[PDB]
Amino acid sequence: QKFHKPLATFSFANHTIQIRQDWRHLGVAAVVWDAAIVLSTYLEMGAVELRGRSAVELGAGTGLVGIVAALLGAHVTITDRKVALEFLKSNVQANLPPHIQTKTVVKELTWGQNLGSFSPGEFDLILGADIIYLEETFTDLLQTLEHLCSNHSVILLACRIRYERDNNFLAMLERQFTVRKVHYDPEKDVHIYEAQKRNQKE
Ligand SMILES: Nc1ncnc2c1ncn2[C@@H]1O[C@H](CSCC[C@H](N)C(=O)O)[C@@H](O)[C@H]1O
Repeated sequence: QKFHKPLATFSFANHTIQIRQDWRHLGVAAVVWDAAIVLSTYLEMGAVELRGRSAVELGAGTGLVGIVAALLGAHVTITDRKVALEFLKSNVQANLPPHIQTKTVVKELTWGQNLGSFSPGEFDLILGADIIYLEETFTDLLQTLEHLCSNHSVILLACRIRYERDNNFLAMLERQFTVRKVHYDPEKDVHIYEAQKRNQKE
């Protein structure tokens, strides 16, 4: 029902964020999911180092998490697939001051595709809010995390565990990475997992 609203408004990092929404004509990438609100709240509370830190957001959708992380001092590469790009670029540009904008990159990253255009030790922080849902690209997503996550890098995945497939991806993630519960929101039923490369000796 919140999805039907043409505009979703939030207060994060001493700023009013006005997200344009389009559930009807664009769908999933054009609405703010609860996991993006929960992850953005967690980033604000202080357990994560953000100031001057290199960050990438995967499947940003509207871009809330990436916007909040940028406003909190990170150098964020806010990404999604080609079809979501235009709408993502519009919410980012209209919600960031120009001094934050120069430290922000809005570009495409389709999971497991053109991974070579990204440096394996480029990002210290990897973000994803409610991006676990499409079984057909689970391998694509794991190959992206494995390509981007250096030994120092931390992954923060905010999830709504809906079906068996969700636990399956988390088991796939656990094979190569340490996966630890760092936050749980009962009313929104969202868990934030932190992931790190397990065998750092390679
Ligand atoms: N193969 C793929 N490559 C990149 N992004 C993908 C993808 N498959 C799905 N996504 C993206 O994953 C997102 C799930 S919607 C979640 C949007 C946002 N983080 C929020 O929580 O509000 C969508 O934006 C969708 O475009």
